[PDB]
Amino acid sequence: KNIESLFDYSAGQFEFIDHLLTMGVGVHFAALIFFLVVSQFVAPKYRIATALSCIVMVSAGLILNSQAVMWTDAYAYVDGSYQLQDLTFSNGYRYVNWMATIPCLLLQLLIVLNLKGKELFSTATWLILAAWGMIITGYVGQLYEVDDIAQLMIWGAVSTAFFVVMNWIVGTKIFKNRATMLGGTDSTITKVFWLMMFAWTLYPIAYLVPAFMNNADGVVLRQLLFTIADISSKVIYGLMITYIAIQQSAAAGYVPAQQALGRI
Ligand SMILES: *C\C=C(C)/C=C/C=C(C)/C=C/C1=C(C)CCCC1(C)C
Ligand SMILES: CCCCCCCC/C=C\CCCCCCCC(=O)O
Ligand SMILES: CCCCCCCC/C=C\CCCCCCCC(=O)O
Ligand SMILES: [Cl-]
Ligand SMILES: [Cl-]
Repeated sequence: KNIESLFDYSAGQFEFIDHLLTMGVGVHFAALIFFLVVSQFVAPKYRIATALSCIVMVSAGLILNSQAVMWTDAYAYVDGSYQLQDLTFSNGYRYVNWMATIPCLLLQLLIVLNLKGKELFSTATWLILAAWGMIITGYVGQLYEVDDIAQLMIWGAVSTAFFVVMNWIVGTKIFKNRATMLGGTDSTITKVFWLMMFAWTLYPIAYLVPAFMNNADGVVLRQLLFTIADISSKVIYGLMITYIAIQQSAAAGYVPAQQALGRI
């Protein structure tokens, strides 16, 4: 039912997909390490934001690692191309982890926006359920990518629905609590949000490849966009949130934070 299952890949598309996935594993487990290291440069009041990008890097990596092995498991060169075997490839696990990495990405944003008390857990919930409502409805849509573009669209429509509302929440929070930000970081955070806007919007694009390019080069397209989307929303976004967590820590009087940026 995945459109990946429909085609016999030329040797260069397979190998391209495989490297897409493997290099994805590489970069997540690599920022993973960096985040760990700079965790000591963040004050106790902001340390969970870097800690959450580590869960994302390992969540993202192990899923990408799962998919890479699964890629090569499912396919064998037969008779001039890579042909599906008795195992199948699927994007489904991308989704489930998005069920999981997205809450982490929001809490860390909400964290560096300086939300204490019932504000942050109340906003955290509405954003997860909206986000979760986006992912779940997108999943059921992508169950029909082969069999019913009709449903892929309407489920796609419901999902994007959720995307708009959830993005509306985030930005309202950014602009208000921007005030409370230390270190020139009020500026940076608004750039955090444009980054996510773009990054996140490549995923819908990647979900409509079946209706405008049901062919094997569409497979690779989709995997390319996912790879870019994942690097932007996960890795690069994490570094920016890392950047803001330390800058405030130093403004607040975390000596190990001033030390770190004072070295540069
Ligand atoms: C790992 C982090 C992120 C932010 C991946 C997020 C995925 C989206 C923002 C995708 C939204 C989609 C839409 C809006 C519609 C079709 C189903 C999707 C979930 C792909
Ligand atoms: C084994 C996978 C094949 C690809 C090799 C991967 C090489 C990794 C290169 C750098 C990691 C990308 C993230 C940049 C480093 C984050 C630290 C920083 O610049 O602040
Ligand atoms: C900032 C996110 C960047 C993520 C890195 C993705 C790297 C892709 C590299 C360039 C793609 C151009 C190579 C052309 C692919 C050949 C397609 C084919 O074999 O049919
Ligand atoms: Cl603190
Ligand atoms: Cl993930």
